[PDB]
Amino acid sequence: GLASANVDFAFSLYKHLVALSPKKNIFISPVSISMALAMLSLGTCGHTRAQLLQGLGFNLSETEIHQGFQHLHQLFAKSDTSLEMTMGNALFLDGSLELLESFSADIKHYYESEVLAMNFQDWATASRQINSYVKNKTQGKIVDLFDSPAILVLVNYIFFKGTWTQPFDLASTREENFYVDETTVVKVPMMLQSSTISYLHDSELPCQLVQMNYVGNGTVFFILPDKGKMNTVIAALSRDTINRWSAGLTSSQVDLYIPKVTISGVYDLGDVLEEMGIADLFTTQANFSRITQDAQLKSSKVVHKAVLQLNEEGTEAAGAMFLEAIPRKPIILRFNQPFIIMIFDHFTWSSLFLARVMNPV
Ligand SMILES: C[C@]12CCC(=O)C=C1CC[C@@H]1[C@@H]2[C@@H](O)C[C@@]2(C)[C@H]1CC[C@]2(O)C(=O)CO
Repeated sequence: GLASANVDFAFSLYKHLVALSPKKNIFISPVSISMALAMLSLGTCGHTRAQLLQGLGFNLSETEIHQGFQHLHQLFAKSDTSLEMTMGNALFLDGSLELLESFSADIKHYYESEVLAMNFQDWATASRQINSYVKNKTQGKIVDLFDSPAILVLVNYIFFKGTWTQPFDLASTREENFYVDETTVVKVPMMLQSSTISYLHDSELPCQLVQMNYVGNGTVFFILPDKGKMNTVIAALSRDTINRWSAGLTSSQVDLYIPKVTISGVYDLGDVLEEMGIADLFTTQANFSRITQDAQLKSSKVVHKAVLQLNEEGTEAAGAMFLEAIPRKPIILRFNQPFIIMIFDHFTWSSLFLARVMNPV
């Protein structure tokens, strides 16, 4: 099924990226990556198609996959007083190219994708056009997404605004030490609430964790590993671990200290995808025959960018992907050191956002 395959891709992508850049702040939107690459698969055939779908975790009909993302795209459109969420897709195309009927019909039906004309000869204008488009769609959260000129650009964006069901106490906020390294300490606004919170001191892993809900169906896990045990906890991240945590989490009195995190990241997913076995996309042997017949295309660059804001009232997260194609007693829990964030949807089981916070500033 889609829900199982998507979350397994989420953790594997996270793990591989963590290993590739071990000191960087990692904040990603796996569902964004899965939806963008699944939309791409509609334009692939042969060995490239099979390799992409298998890498995404799908047992190779294709219609089941795209109906699944159509389902997600619909449920992820919300605009209320305490909950706001949007998700979308777009295709930027040079005038020299024309999409095949079935491909453009499929991306518009299943992914509600806009197909927008573009002059790749003027890259300054082109990259300005795409950057502003993404900027507006994510409510100004994703700024300056754009690397090298390209005749086709595939885009996906996600914006999320959640409100804590248990908000942090504004008066309780103080500046605390956040210990980045053995030689690095930064000052950060540290939030505090003393509430009945779902808590688990893990006995099978060197970590302690809490679960908090947002107004609606959004939920978040904050995982604090024991000092120097970040990679032992990360390697264990799976469906079986999150299930056991969910079953283990018990209502407890917690003095919960989490910092006011404002982080961003830009990630070239080239090395990550090829580590996961998705390699044909980038080769001069790439099969992109269902996109267009006006040119044989390969992928030149795959980039993801995401931003995270945490405060006393809630969370504001946003993400964007682009693909360029060219011609072929209270328990004190203090998050004052590197920790893990997992934002999920209760309703669909979708991994919305994953984080490894090395430095909240
Ligand atoms: C593994 C699981 C069910 C099987 C599956 O294919 C996908 C997932 C990933 C997300 C998990 C989910 C369930 O376990 C319920 C979880 C933990 C959910 C995230 C939040 C959740 O809904 C709860 O926290 C339950 O209250």
